[PDB]
Order: sequence, then structure tokens, then C-alpha cells
Amino acid sequence: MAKQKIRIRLKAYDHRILDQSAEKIVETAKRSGASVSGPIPLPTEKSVYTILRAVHKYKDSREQFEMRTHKRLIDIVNPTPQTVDALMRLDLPSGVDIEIKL
Amino acid sequence: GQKVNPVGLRIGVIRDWESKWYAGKDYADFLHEDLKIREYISKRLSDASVSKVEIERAANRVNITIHTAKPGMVIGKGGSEVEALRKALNSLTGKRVHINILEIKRADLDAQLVADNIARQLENRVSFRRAQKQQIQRTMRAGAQGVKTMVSGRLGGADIARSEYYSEGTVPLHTLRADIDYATSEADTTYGKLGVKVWIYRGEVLPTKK
Amino acid sequence: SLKKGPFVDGHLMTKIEKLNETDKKQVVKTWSRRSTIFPQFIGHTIAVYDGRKHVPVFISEDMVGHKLGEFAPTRTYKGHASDD
Amino acid sequence: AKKSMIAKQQRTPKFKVQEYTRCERCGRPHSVIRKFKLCRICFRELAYKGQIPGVKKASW
Amino acid sequence: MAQVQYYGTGRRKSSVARVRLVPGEGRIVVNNREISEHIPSAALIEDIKQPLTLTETAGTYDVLVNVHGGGLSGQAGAIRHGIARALLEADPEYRTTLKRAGLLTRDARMKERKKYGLKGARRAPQFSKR
Amino acid sequence: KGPVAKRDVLPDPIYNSKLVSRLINKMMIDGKKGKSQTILYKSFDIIKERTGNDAMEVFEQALKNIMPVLEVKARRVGGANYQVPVEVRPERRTTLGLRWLVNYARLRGEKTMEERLANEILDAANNTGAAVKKREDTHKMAEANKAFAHYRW
RNA sequence: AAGAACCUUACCAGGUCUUGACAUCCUCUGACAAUCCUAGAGAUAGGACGUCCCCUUCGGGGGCAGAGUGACAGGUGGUGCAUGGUUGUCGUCAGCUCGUGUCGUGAGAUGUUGGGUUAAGUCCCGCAACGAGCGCAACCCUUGAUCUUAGUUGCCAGCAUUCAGUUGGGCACUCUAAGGUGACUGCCGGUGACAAACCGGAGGAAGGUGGGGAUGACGUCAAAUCAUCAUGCCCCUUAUGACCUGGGCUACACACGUGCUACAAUGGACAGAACAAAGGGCAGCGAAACCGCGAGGUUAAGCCAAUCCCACAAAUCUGUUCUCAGUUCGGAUCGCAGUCUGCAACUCGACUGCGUGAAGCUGGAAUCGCUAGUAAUCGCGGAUCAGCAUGCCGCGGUGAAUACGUUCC
Repeated sequence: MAKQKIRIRLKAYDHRILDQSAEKIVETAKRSGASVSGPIPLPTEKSVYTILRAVHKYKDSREQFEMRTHKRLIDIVNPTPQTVDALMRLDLPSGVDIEIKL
Repeated sequence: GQKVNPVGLRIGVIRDWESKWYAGKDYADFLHEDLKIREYISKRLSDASVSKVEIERAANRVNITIHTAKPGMVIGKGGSEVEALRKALNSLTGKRVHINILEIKRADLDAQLVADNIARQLENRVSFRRAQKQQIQRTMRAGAQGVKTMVSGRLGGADIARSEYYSEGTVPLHTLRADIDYATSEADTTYGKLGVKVWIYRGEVLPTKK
Repeated sequence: SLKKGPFVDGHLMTKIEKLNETDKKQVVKTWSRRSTIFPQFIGHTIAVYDGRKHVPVFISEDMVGHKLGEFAPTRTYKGHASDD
Repeated sequence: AKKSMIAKQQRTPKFKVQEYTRCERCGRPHSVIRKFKLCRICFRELAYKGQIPGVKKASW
Repeated sequence: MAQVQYYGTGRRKSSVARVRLVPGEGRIVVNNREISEHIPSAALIEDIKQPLTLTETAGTYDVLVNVHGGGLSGQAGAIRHGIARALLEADPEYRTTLKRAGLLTRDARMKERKKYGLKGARRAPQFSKR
Repeated sequence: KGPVAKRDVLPDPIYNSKLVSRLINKMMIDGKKGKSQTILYKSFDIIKERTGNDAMEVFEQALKNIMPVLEVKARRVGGANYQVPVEVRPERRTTLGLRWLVNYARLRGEKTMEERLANEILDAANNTGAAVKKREDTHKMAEANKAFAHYRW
């Protein structure tokens, strides 16, 4: 009964942009479609960075700026071509890492 | 410190980054092109002026929207100027471009503009004290819960060095919802450069839910 | 070093080759001290460029795998105050 | 001599090993992270300027 | 789908455990291994088994537990808090004696993140005047 | 300020009592509960082997025998130091007892650490050894010079 | 200094250039650019093979080179006793001030003192003062409890399957990240003016600013950085500039600061067994198979990664063995033979095999850290990075002793 299915994945630094993008990318899945799996959470990987405060010495004082990387997955049992043609247009967001695979 | 920049704290919790995008195979190259766009907008800062440019990119696309106190300076007559700028940027970025424009209401309220203006006043060799007073009066005309301002380096050419600051109303940088605008500027008198700083407390932001 | 093999810059190779086949010229300066001594190179005397001054160096049969520039120390001794 | 140094770097090295990392915004070599090719101070000032998401600062 | 059993998650310092109090002989099972075997010897294992003995004594219920993360003592402590909370879910009435026992809460504590300029997230290597 | 709360130790299963757990705390080095565990059980075993008696009894008599009744406390009010004798807190009593116990046990020089802990604890049982001698020395520094610490301070 | 073999590098020595290595204006031709040979250490010069492109009725447009030319360009040159900018320090200490008014000839004072209370100028009450601003606090992040939404690459309990959560299935649970719940002295009791607050107890996953981080107030030290950048002034310019080879930044009689490894039987050595977290990876991580004692190599699957790889956790536990000594303690120093990276490992790289087996058997005077998951200690990862991490930044394992107290520093 198992069969290959399209499984779009999203990635972004900001999360509000990411789950707004998730809602926008599943909303097209809902119309002219069926089932529509929700956006399941992924572990997310941050990158820490310690940098010196002073231009010269005083290495004892520093600061940690870091960049987290969120990830998400979305699925749909029915390929439904009409919402795939609808999928081609995406006004938002400029900052998103959608990836399509079947 | 002794004074950490509020702009380095406000971002994230209460304000958006000046340039948002995603990366990507080349995180550096997007940053290079964007910093170059800053380098040319800085050339546009010479007279047309700008408070800030917001930037967005999505693979072979860019959204370098501008907001400025004087919108017609960059548009020109017939809109030819924004087009020529669009070509000058298209020649460099190597990708499609469509620069946007915005006209801020009560533009004096913005920290970048008042800081650039008082800096130009320092270029005009007007007394720095009276200039800061006119700053506080003008921002008072702008209407705000609290405002602070500061200048450093040579002042009137007197003494080896001096630093001054004036303020009125609450200016709570330690507040995490303060939404305080921050600005810096660099005057260039023959006696020497003049450091410029200004803090603008727009007021607390109340979180929403639906 | 490692394998295949010791590495002269290669100009010294043709130089010592021509000097071996004929002429038998003696005493020649070199800036490239990195080159290792070779069996074909034997018996030659090279002025070694330490930097400050060239130091002439005869080549005994015993020396091959040692670097040609190793024999001349750039370092100046010692220098110390009250000896003994 | 930073102009001579960036001129030295932008030109192709005689050997590929020679290419040390350096930021474009400033000509200072040394202590430049390779992953972002920015100055520690370059990245510092841009960090107060805010160039990338997000939080910032000193979490976890 | 078999006979009814209670279960209680129990973690400590990044070491999580999933106990299952199935009634039976009372022999304990950790990762398909005996507690006498999985952590020899180790006497502390009896301290992992103490809360059941401190409460009336004794059933004794069989335990099928699956634990992951942490070291041996940490995962064993996870077995302890895990059988403790499961015993809490056994009957509501027992909880009163449990207040005297403490033996719950799992006090969250774990090694502190290192401070910059410090080796032990508190310790400073050295100081010297002049 | 004020007094601080102190945690009670998890009781040792063998022999039940928490005080033995206090020994598990003190004898331990490099943060190893297991090494203290092995030396503890081997200690009970070697006590079981020579001169038969309950380990808890000889241990109890030993710890009762190694607690000082008084302790001096140096204070420089003027020229040269001046120790002040005072009655010891029972927690401080067992603390000094166990610390001088493990310390002198460490220096016994025997090839087996457990056997010399045994010889030491039996020396405490027999009113002898370096530990009892040291408590006696503290007893000498005390009493003989308690007059400055009579009821003054 | 988040990587000095060359480069970096600035400094030295030698060899070379003067509108220049780098930017612009002019006139001005011409595409620019490369393919090799010759001489040289390179730097570059001497030759040929070569470029001679794109839009225009001929003026041109375009990068770009070359030529000359005045301009200029250039300095990690001097000045942090000219600075902007950025950062230490007292100090995450609770103070520093202003508006109005009052008092004082005046400077100044009152407010900010006093009583109680607090980590706090914290709150409360009173007070010739009433307010307010910058801080503390709160607001944020992280950690812990729980719910809801959402179940793959992650998850395996209930079911069958298998060498294997691996494969059917399950999407409970662990786990994952969004929105919520929760702590506020609030509930009780006592003290206190019935105020603030403290103490005790209950409730509770966490109790009395829960733990940690971020958050550093007016200012002090003419504190640090002209050498990140920017630059006032001063100085140099066929040279304080530029190119290159080699050096040096690693010196060596010694002093000091700061780490690492040990001086050993709670141990060393061997064998077996067992528990992590977090991070990194496509110019990359590189499994498995095979070759070599080892380091690595040959070859190559998979992985843009909750899939796969870096990758095995180490202490520990279980036994065997040595039986108290410069030792089966420790590893220094050096020799020989290999290996990774790189045009290239002499100066001045790392690692391995073999051999050699310093000193040190716990350290004077003196001095440092730390109140609990802290000290103690064991391994792992990353930034750095061709190669080079005992340093730095993190991750987790194991995990205490003591705090009577403000006499003294």
C-alpha cells in the first residue's frame, strides 16, 4: 500500500517568517487537495560564535553571537496536479528554503 | 563598555533586521552584494538622504526598498532618476532589480535623519549647544515619550577634547520592549571629526495574539 | 621528506650536471638552500646564501640526505656577557 | 600598506596554498573566520548593525 | 493490550527513562538486562529500588524500563525517579507518604554552561598581584 | 548571612546507616563513589577476617573514640598567637574524627589500603594509633591552656 | 595571535621599479587577455605562436591595456598628551542626578536624611518637601513541570518481522518546535502600626529576586587601540612607497607569568564488558572492503544531511598480573626507520614504528580558585585551519568537603 509521495521541506533563520511560510505553503495544499499533513518540528541547529570585545587586548571579556537554523517538513498523500500548478506562485516569503521532492 | 549599543539588543525581540534573506550555497556573496548596495546608497546619502534601506532576496531576485524624508530627490522629474539608479544597480548586482520607495511621516522623529541633520549643522560651524537645543525642541515638535542626544570630539575647537549630552523624557535602554531607535554620525570639521549619537524612545510595544 | 622523492628546484640539477660533464668549475653561490645533496653533486663547493653573507661549503661523500642549507647556520653565536 | 596587501591578495598567488582569508569591508588580515570571511571587528560592527538572524545574544 | 500497567517518565541531567510497572515477580528489567547485571554491582541500584521499599513494602510489581542518555548513575537515577512517578500513578493515596519521602520533583540541575574567561564555568585558573 | 541549610546524605544500603555514607564521601578521591565502595566492602571483609567481631560495633566504638572533646582556635590579639579551647560541635567532632582517620590511614604505608584502614580503625578501637595520639595531642593543647578561653573571648 | 615552514610580515640582507603594486581626470591609440621558448634564485626582461570582440552612416558607446602628462596615488611613517570609533576598570557595586520649592550673605544644603525592611535609592511609614530622569528590579533568552497543535529521516510500548527499528505497522511514549498552563507572599499561622517585610507550614515540577546567561547607571584611570576602520596636524616620496629570493618574528647564560604531564598500588599493564551530550561536513565528511605492526594508503558506498559520515565515548565495572622501587612509576632527551599536508617540512610542522629511559618518590618563603551539580576529575566537539591547538570557546560523564562567624586580611 506504500507509495512515494511529495514531501516539501522548509528551512529558515527567523521562525515567524518560517511558520508564516508554513501556513502559506499548506494553505495552497488545503484548497484543491486532500489529507494535507501538518508541519512537523525538526531539531534545529544553532551555531555559536565567541568574539573579542576590545579592538586590542582584554581577551578576558568577550561576547557570544549565534545563528540558529530551524527546519520543518510537510507532506500530502494526494499529488493533486491543480494545487501543484497553484504551487508555482509564492508571493511570500523572500526568506525561505522550500525544497520539493517526490 | 561602557555603553553597549541598544541597536544590538532591540533587533529580534522588537525590530526586524535591515537586510533579511536565506543562505544557502553562498552566504558570503549575498552579504557582499548587499554591503556593496550599502556602499552605493551611501553615495546616495550625500544629498538625497535616507533614513534606512530594507533588503530582501529570494534566489535571482532582490527587494532593496528605501524609506526617505524626501522621496522626490531619488525619483526625479518623470521618474527617470530611479530608473537610471535601477540600471546602475542592475549593472552591478548581475540580477533583476526593482528598488522601492517610502516617505516617512514626521521624518524628524527618525534618529538617522536628525543625527545627519545636526551633523550637517556641526559642519556649518553653528554652536553645538544651541544645535542640541534646537534638536530637543524639534524632536519635541515631533512628539515623543522620550528623547536623548549626545556629541563628542572637539566642540567649537576649544580645549583638547570635550563631550556633551542633553535629554528629556524617559530613555530606558534596559527595557526590552522600549523600541528605542539608535543613531550615530560623524561630522568632519577642519579642527577634527565630531562624534554624533542620538537615542529615540518611540514607546513600548504591546504584543498581540489571535 | 616522503617518497619519490627528494626535491631540488631543478636549476641546480642542470647546473651541477653541466659542471660534472665538463669545465669542472668550482665555487658557486645559491639562494635555494632547500635542495638536497645528490650523488652526482658530490665534491662540489657551494656558497650558501644564509642571508647576511654566503658561506662556502665543501661536499664530503658522507653528506647526501642532509639539506644543503643545513650546514650553514644563519644564527650568530652566542651572544653572552661574562664567559667563565 | 593595506592597499598593497589587498592588491597582493586579489591578484592570483603563484601557488594555491598562499590564499589567506580576508574580509572585503576592511583590509586587515589575521583573525578572520573562514566560514563568513569577515573581520572579528567587521562582524562585530555589523552585529550591532544586525545583518543576519537571529538572537543574539548569549542564548542557551 | 494485556493486563493493565502504569508508567512514569523520569529524567535527570539529560538522561530520560521510561518505566513500566507490569504486575509480576518484581524482577527489574533495564534495556533487556537485569539490574544486577546492567550496572554491577552496584549497591546504588538498591537505592534505585528503595522508593518501592519505603512505601508499605511490598508488591512487588515487575518493571520493564527503557532508559537513554547520561551516564550509568544518571540513567539509574532516571530509573529511580521513573519508578517513583510510576508509583505515584499507582494510587493517589500513596502520595501523602511520598511527601515525607521527597523522592520526586527531579530537580532539573545539570552542569552549568562555561563562562568566557573561566575554565570550570566558575573557576578561574589564576591571579597574581604585580 | 545566618546559618545555612545542609543536605542529608543518601543512606548507604550496607550497613544501612548514613554515617558510613559520610565515610563514602570522605574516603573518596577523584570523585569516584565506586572506588570508595570497593574499599568500603573490602574493609568490612578484612574486619570480618581478623579478630571476629561485628564491623558496625568496632566502627561505632572507633568513631566514638576519635572525636575530640575540645578544640583550640588560634587568634592573634597581640604578640604571638593565642589559641582558644572550646567545646566542639558534634558534626565537627565526627568531621575531625573521620578526616584525621582517613589522613592517618593514608600514611600507614601498608601495601593494601584496605588492610591499613583496618589496622587504623582497630587502632581507634584499641585507644591507640596516630589518630588517637593526635586527639590526645589536641587534648594536651586544650585544657592545659583553656584559662585564656575560660569565659572571656 | 580564532594557526609565523614560504605567504602572513611589518623587520633584516641581497637582487629590481619610479604617475608607480592600488584609485581617478586628461590626451591617446588599441580589444583586453594569454601559449611557450630563452636568461635569471625569483623578480622580471629578450623572442615567436597569438589576440585585433561587442552597439554605431562614421563623430562615437563600452570595460581594458599601453603611451605620455601634469595632477595624484601610497606610508603597519610620528602623534590614543588632537580625536571619532571600540573596549577594560572599580562593578551587576547601588548609587548618580534633575524640575519646582524652601533654607543659607555666599559657596551649598533639603529632596537622596530618619524608623522598619530588602541582594538593591527594594518597599513601607514619617519628615519642608512633592515629583521626575539614568540604574537596580521588571520586561528577553536558556533550564526544569504539564497541556494542546503537529508525527518524518526521529520514536518502538502494545502486534507480527529480522543480523539490525530493520520492515510492515503503530504516531500512544521517548523525542522534536509553535502556541498555552504554572510562582505572585498567594493560601494558612505567627511577628510587625492593622504598613512594608520576615519566619514557619501547607499547596506545588520548581518558592520567596527558582537555577544560569544576557542586561555594566552618572563617572573615575589624559586607562588601551593612529596598527581594524576613519583621520586633525607633522614628516617621506626614482622612497618611511612597490616587487622578489632567503632569513627573522621560534635567538639563549638566565629571570618571571601562564598551562600540560608526572612523581604511582584508590596505582601501572593486559583482556573482557558498559553508559553520553553537543557540534561539524560538498574545493567536504568520507563508511564498508582490502594492504601496512603502527601512521596511513588503495578503493569506494552513502550523505547538501533528526537518513549518511566525522565516531570509537573516556573515566568506570569485571577479572588476570606486578607487591612498594627512580619502580612493569613517569615520560624527558636523542638515534634510526617511516607517514600526512604542502612547489617545498634544514632553519622552524605534525604524526607513527623501533630504540634511548632526564629530572622528579608531593615541593621553602609565599600565593590562587571555588558555597552543589560549584570544587575534583575523565573524555568529546568546534571556531582557528593546506598542514600545525598542552592555548581558547563550548559539550557531556563521574561528582564532594565545609560555611561556627564578622575577631582579623
